[PDB]
Amino acid sequence: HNIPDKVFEHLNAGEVFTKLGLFAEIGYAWASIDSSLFLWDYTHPNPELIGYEEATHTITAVALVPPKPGVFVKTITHVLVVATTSEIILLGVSATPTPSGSKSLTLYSTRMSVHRGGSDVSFIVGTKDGRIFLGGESDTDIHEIFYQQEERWFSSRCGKINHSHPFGSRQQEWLRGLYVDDTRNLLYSLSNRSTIRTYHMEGPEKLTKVIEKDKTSCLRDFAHMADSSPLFTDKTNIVALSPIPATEASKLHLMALTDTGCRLFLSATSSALAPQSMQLQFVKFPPRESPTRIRTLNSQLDKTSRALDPSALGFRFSPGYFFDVVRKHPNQDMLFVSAPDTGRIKVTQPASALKYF
Amino acid sequence: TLAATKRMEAYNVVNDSSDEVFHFDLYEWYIEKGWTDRILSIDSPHVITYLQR
Amino acid sequence: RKAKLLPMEEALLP
Amino acid sequence: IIERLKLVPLNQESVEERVAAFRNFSDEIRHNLSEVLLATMNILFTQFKRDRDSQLRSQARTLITFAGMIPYRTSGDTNARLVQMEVLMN
Repeated sequence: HNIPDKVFEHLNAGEVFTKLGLFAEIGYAWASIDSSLFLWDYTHPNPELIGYEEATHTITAVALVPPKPGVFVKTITHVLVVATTSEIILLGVSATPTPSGSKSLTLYSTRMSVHRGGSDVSFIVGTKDGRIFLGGESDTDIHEIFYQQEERWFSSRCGKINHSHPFGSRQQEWLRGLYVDDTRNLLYSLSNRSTIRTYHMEGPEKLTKVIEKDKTSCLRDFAHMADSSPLFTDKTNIVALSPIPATEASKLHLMALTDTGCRLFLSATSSALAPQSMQLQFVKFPPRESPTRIRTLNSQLDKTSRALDPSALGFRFSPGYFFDVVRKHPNQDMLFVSAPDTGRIKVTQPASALKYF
Repeated sequence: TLAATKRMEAYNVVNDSSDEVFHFDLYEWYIEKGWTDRILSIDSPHVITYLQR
Repeated sequence: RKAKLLPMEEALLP
Repeated sequence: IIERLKLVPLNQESVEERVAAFRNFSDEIRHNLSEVLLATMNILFTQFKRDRDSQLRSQARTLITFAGMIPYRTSGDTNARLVQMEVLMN
């Protein structure tokens, strides 16, 4: 589905900042140009632009999140969070299915806005129950937005708190992404230094850091494995995470993607519930075959392949669908996509012969 | 618009002309440009002879 | 076209 | 909604089977076929003014050929209007 021409015009009308994004669960895409926002249904052939230009300052992040229960009328399916350099703005959204292809979409103002504060917002994630978490490229702190139905004299309808609190003595480090796992009430952050932090939503408004695992720990774990490799060193970056839900696995909590194309599967255990320890257990090394125009003529562990070097972006979806954006050239991306060999996995016997085919 | 006026002024000279050898060469050229819906809208009777032949 | 923002009154109950 | 019912074909492949189904559908349905085709056309018609263009164009064609092969109420005025609305699309 080609990007509609009316936003290509707006994109080139940009002065300082533009950004694109996806709302795949309702079939909408979006583009921000400075202090303006535009949504459209990409399944539609001649889409109408749903614009929101009330924003005064440059938009830095937008996300589509479930609403908090008992706050809005039932016809509101989602909440649209719009972060600018000045404010975090909440909008009501109804994506009801009128009537043929995608969900007809309407925006509602809420009179809910918080000062952005000193910390940039580039990453917005939401939970099943409508909790909204924020993070960005100023630091590693995680913020949460509360919002309420009532006007109270002592509180406000809309608030923002910092769940991290650092003291003095700081070091430069910021976030690369935020990741929710509702089945375990966990939140994961990934930093630019490839540090993985795990937070537990112990209570309905509480968030608690329970694990911090830096690259060094991952590398020590990796060293104690029978097979070390040049594809994972202290020079290597972790570019993406993908949580694994509790319904898919008990032990393996998280997958981490290196820029050399290695998938690291990390377990996490309680000492007894939130986890307190995280460990690199299993590595899936890259495939060897590179893409070709002409077909080519087709048992030891291959731990040196560079077919996925460099991996810029990475996504994992249950039950193991893997997408890797390989940026071999500065101009065109190649897409590596794999799935579990379900057939061979269920045929394999006995249990000890099972490999990640 | 005056842009739209100069358009109608132009296509009236074309559609009203009595030179049908010009019309045939014009209909032959409309197809080569993929202007299908243009041929259909023409109400001249020289188009019927071209398409029938 | 600027999207029509329906009011808060409809949005949040009760 | 109309897409689910699989009453009016929208892809050329379904024309053969949809046309056969019309033969044994209750006349209380065949009566309203005229208004259904026009509403569906006017639906595609509106969505066009708002690749996707090819898809609507293809579906527009489908409705016409279906209506062409179906003898029904006010097939004269309806088949003509359907063709005009498809021409404006192009």
